[PDB]
Amino acid sequence: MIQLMLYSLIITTSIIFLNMIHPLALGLTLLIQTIFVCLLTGLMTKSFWYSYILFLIFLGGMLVLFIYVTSLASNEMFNLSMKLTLFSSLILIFMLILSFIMDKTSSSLFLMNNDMQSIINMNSYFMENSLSLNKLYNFPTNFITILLMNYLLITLIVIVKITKL
Amino acid sequence: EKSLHYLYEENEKAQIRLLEDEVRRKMSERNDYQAYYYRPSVAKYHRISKEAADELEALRGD
Amino acid sequence: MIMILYWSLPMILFILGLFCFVSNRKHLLSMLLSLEFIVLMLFFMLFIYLNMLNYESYFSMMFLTFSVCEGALGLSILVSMIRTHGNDYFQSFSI
Amino acid sequence: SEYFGGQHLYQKLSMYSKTLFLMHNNSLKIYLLLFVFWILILLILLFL
Amino acid sequence: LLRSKYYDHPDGEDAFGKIVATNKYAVSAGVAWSMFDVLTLSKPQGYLPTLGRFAYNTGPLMGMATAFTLTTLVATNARGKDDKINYLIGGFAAGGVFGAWKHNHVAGLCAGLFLGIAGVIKKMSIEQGWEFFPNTPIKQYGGLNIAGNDWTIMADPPKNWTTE
Amino acid sequence: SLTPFLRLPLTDLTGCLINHQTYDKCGKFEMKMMECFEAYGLERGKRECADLISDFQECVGMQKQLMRFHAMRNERYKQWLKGERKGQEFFADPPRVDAY
Amino acid sequence: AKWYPDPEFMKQFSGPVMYPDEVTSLWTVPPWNSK
Amino acid sequence: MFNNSSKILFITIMIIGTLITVTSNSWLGAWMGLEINLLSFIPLLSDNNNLMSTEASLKYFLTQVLASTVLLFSSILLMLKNNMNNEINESFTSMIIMSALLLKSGAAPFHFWFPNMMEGLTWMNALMLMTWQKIAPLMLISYLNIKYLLLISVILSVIIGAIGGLNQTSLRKLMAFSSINHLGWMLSSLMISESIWLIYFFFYSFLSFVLTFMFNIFKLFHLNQLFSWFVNSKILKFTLFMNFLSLGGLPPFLGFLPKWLVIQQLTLCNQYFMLTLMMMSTLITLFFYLRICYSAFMMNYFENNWIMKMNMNSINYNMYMIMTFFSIFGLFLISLFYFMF
Amino acid sequence: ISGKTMRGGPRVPKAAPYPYKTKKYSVFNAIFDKTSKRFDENSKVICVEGPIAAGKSKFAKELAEELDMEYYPAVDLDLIYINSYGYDMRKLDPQLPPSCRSYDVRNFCLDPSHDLAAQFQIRMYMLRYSQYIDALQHVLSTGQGVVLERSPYSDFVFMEAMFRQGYLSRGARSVYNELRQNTIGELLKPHLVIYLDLPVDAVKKQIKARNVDYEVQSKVFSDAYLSDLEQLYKQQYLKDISTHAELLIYDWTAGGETEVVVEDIERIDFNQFEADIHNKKMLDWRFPLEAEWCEARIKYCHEKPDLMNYFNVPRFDVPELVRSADDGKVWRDVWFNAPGMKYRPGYNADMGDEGLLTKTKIGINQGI
Ligand SMILES: Nc1nc2c(ncn2[C@H]2C[C@H](O)[C@@H](COP(=O)(O)OP(=O)(O)OP(=O)(O)O)O2)c(=O)[nH]1
Repeated sequence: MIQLMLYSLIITTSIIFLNMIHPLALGLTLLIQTIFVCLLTGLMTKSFWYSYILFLIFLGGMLVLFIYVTSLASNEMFNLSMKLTLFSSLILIFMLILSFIMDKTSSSLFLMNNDMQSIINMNSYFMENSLSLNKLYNFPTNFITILLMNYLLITLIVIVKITKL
Repeated sequence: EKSLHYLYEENEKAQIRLLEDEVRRKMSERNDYQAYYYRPSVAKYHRISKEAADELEALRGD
Repeated sequence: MIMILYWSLPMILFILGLFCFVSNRKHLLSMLLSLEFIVLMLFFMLFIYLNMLNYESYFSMMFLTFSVCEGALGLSILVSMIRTHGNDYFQSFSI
Repeated sequence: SEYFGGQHLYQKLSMYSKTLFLMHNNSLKIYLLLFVFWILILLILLFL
Repeated sequence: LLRSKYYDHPDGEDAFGKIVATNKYAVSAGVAWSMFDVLTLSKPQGYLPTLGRFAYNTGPLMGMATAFTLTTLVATNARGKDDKINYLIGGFAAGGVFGAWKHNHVAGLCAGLFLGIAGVIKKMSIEQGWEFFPNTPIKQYGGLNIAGNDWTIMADPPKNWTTE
Repeated sequence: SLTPFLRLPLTDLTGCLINHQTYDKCGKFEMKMMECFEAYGLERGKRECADLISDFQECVGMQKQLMRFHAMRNERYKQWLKGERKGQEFFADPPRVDAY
Repeated sequence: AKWYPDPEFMKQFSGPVMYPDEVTSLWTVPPWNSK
Repeated sequence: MFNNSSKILFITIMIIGTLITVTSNSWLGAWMGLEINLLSFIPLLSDNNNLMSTEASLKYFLTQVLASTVLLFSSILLMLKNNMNNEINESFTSMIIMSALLLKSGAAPFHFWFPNMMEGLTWMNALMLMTWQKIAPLMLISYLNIKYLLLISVILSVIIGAIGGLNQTSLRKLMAFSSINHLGWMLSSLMISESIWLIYFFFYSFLSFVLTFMFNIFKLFHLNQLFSWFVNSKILKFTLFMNFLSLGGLPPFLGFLPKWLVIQQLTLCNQYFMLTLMMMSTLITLFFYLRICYSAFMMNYFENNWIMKMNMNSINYNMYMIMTFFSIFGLFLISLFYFMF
Repeated sequence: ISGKTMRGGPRVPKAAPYPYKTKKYSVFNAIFDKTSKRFDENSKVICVEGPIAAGKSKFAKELAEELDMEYYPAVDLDLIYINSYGYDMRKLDPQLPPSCRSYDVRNFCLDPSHDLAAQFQIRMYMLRYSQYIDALQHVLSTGQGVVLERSPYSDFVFMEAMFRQGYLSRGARSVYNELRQNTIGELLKPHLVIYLDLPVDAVKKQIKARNVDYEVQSKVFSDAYLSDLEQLYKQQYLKDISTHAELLIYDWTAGGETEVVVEDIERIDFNQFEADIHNKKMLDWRFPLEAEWCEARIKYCHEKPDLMNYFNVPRFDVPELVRSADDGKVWRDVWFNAPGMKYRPGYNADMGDEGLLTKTKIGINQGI
């Protein structure tokens, strides 16, 4: 049910993202889309680690650059329209009552949670967020995360050169 | 006799060229031999990952 | 079918973000924000793929690192024209 | 002969090169929009 | 009905499948050219002249297609012979129709010569039995020593399959 | 899996990144496909090894099981809309909460 | 060896495009150091 | 382009990222390498002295990230349909993958960014663009088995890349349009072999190095600038301009060899009409190559008289004259070659 | 800048002088040998500008020997017409066609209305532009400052001066403006500019006092040409260069004193312009990093063929700057079959060179 609520909220924020043109308003629409995307990717998974990782990296880490650039880009304020708010509310109530009149068992995702797994599954009882993150720090896939940290340092070296400081 | 020898050499080269064209066509039709027309798909990385996952079962403990 | 009921919505919103990326009624900052919208939809679809497998979800912070470096690269490209094209280049409707 | 020959071939190629330079005087968003439509028909047929 | 090909039946056997096949090829070519037309050169504004340019660039190609197919069927059924000069007459007719859209008499024949040449070459392909774009019988996926080119540092674990 | 064009030292890290070999419901199916791709290669493995391909795709892709589930749920709703099944017997005996 | 390329011959290469039209005749050449 | 050691660092990391792309055994590690190559090719193609290079880097960024996200989306879609990287019967998701690769490579339905970006660059970043940056998409195109997309791309590349270079009098856009036509010969070789493509690409790369070194050492950006170029002996200017006839595919010089091997392998693969469509549309490429050769094939010109000394680099022109010799006398080495077979 | 009198001795270098005339400076040489380690207060570029009769060679010589810098002399067209072996190419004038003969400033002094004069000024620019980079290679690679009698920034004054008297057409102005707009943005502006002010009559007085045989009995130095150039200096070139370079007006109508202008130079504080990053003065020499300093040294010590190949503008619409093809052919057959320039310099065995069978040393920034 709440997965369908997040579907409806993402649809509504995407169509208002298509409608609006003010750059900080699109930045605000992105920062409120990232929360719903984080929660909706939290519904399929065993545990909410990667939603937290996407949260710190994308919203609190990266989009603040977008919010700063779009804040200094536009001198003017938002022109709030009650027509777009009314249309968003109408399509939101329509999509929630459409989720009310729809069977939620067929519309639920087939991806297993931590409790949707079998009871006799030995690997699920060990430690939360342990076996999924294991391949980051084991042979031979540790070279990718070493290359990722090197890639981030090289990215900073690129950014200092292209902005010319 | 020089022209006879050169014609014999060129005719035998023609037969070997036709035969290797036929052999290459039958090799590319079926992708059978391991020299040409063969894409080597290896499961070395899958076996390495399976051996690592079997090795980390012993490492599981306290 | 399976595609109609599962993972149909990330495709539709990906095409909507692609059309917002390339429309002539928008500007360069709107292109970059719609680009990070399709980055978010790509994360959604990639996580739906990666959760059919049990313990390969660690790839989600690899694509995150690459696309966040792409976004910082695009912002640093776009603001490098401030000292050359002026502060009015953000309102450019054409390239 | 030069019509259905080299002179008229050169004139037609010059006209085709002049009318293709008008394709390349547009913004990048038009060509990226053409790519987005080519993805769009390639995904409509995936439904069908 | 809409999946009918041009050569699923012999010449003069059915008309409607040939009209649908040649017209759907003309519609595909006209839409593919018109999508690159109205965004790049002579860009219109509004819903009406955009659809007008789409009709102006697609419908004449449909007229060329149906005129070539109709005079090809007329030249095939007017006699007992099924040969390449019926395709020559059809190419001349399609070039003459194209000329009318151009409004130039010279353009119509000049087009009919090349379309008749294309028609007799395609009828030669039908008669002799070869294809314009065949599948490749040979496709070199790589050169020699393709098994000894594995320059990898990782040691191979022992395989689970044998040849015995 | 894709055969890379070049086999350099730089494929050693990328190759192990995604694979059902780490504990999974049916990575032992995928191994039975993958060694088959060592036997016939990639292109003869598409033809001579088609039975082991469909089992792995059936297992992790979950295509026909979900299609059968949707066929069993849409037929029940069609019987509800056609008046054959109605009332408190619309849904059957539910499973126990620790059954699966 | 009697005719050599005159400046009239290299006049046609001096434009912004090889074959000017009503759109590209008002264009200007790029700077010769390409910056 | 060697003003800093950081650019050498970006060159070796873009080499590393391209090698990660072309050796990836999955469709996602190839995208990882594509992003590494993109990160290291954004600061090259950007400079402070040239104003157009920054907006050209913006065009490159938008074109590549549009192509890379469609490449990622279609690869994830393929993995969602069938969970192996290959596909038994080819479908529309491989078409979206190949179209996203063709936007990266610059095939003629998606090539309109290529000369429009090339109109404001230098001659060394162009050398990186038409040679090394064509490695990463084209080596992934060989993994797909659809024919009609390659057919449309080859046909459109050889007509559009040859006709569109006639109006251009700038040397960079003309070389970009010539590389678009030489791209189509590489994709026509990709449908029949994965080795004849390497032959054509290596010698096309060789011709690109030796021909873009003529315009980089002497700083030539225009067709009229070739007529005012001062060479102390006009026989040397006539000899140095034979690389255009070499790259156009003329039999005594090198550059006839890879085109001839493509002709030999396509006729053996029973594809005759597409070969005729390419070779009737490669004469226009030799026509705008011979329009460059107006400035050297005649033996005397109405030169501007203020410049009387030819100024040139030493190491770069020392590397140039080795490769100019093998561009026109390189057909003697066909007896030593064994990589055709 | 500190003089020798207050310092009590000669200046000391902060590092070893790089042999910039022998060894190239690429990025692999820029990894080891840094270039900001040898810079001090006496690393400025000083241009001593003035009218044509003012004493500037003697003043620049005593300023170079007083401030411990290197004096770069004024350019003259003997540098083209005399090769490296010392042979004069003015003796090839009967062999050359009359549209391609020699034209030095002596031929300008007697015949200013000749068609080669519009070439001649451009040639003068090609000797100022080639000198300043040769000045800049002394600043960045050795750390010693340079002083120049003439600069390429001030060469357009002579161009409009010959235009106003009527010696140049409008097309010559257009092609010189195109060459200047193509080239002047690639070299760093000087730190300091000295203008030795002279009235128009005292210039004529010093011209007749010098008694050079082509300056006398020449109609070029009238009361309009000298007045045009001294006006054009102070209201175009000085106003352009004062945004970057410090400008010192000195009343040189007397004999002129040297210690007072060294005192006037020494009270100028050179560190106050580096406080503001976006300041217009000394903007071209404001390199915040060592990598930008090494890039600036690479641009003039290694990329001088690029800046000399930037003179490749095609402009064929002028008839007096286009060498005809038969005249160009016989000019090549005369000039490049000379004893001096049959081959490249250092490899001509006809004029006394030995050991050519084992010699593969080209040289650095050598005209071919
Ligand atoms: N046409 C032309 N003549 C020039 C140019 N530069 C200098 N001259 C001529 C004009 C005068 O005859 C003479 C200028 O004299 P200088 O500036 O060399 O000074 P001079 O040597 O007289 O004194 P000084 O060395 O400064 O003490 O050379 C130039 O760019 N163009």
